[PDB]
Amino acid sequence: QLLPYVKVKDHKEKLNIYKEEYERAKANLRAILKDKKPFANTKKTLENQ
Amino acid sequence: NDNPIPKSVPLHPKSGKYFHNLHARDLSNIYQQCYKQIDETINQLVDSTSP
Repeated sequence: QLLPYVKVKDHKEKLNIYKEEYERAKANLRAILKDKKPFANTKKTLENQ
Repeated sequence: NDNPIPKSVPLHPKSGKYFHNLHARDLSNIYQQCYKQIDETINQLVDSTSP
């Protein structure tokens, strides 16, 4: 009659783990995207060298 | 640190080609020519001067 407890708990746990994995993946992707530009700058400096 | 420019990097095969290509300029031929020139100049000077 109420929401299935096992299913709701499993869905909440899987949603939480998926959301944390998404958050860490997006944080890592933002960090690598921010870090990529200095590599392009270093490549430009190396081509100048 | 700061700008990502490492002080040094391990050698690469493409870098190895340039390392092998790099060499000291060889002056052995120039030294031999200079020695021959000075020796012949001394030999010429031996009889060049009026007695």
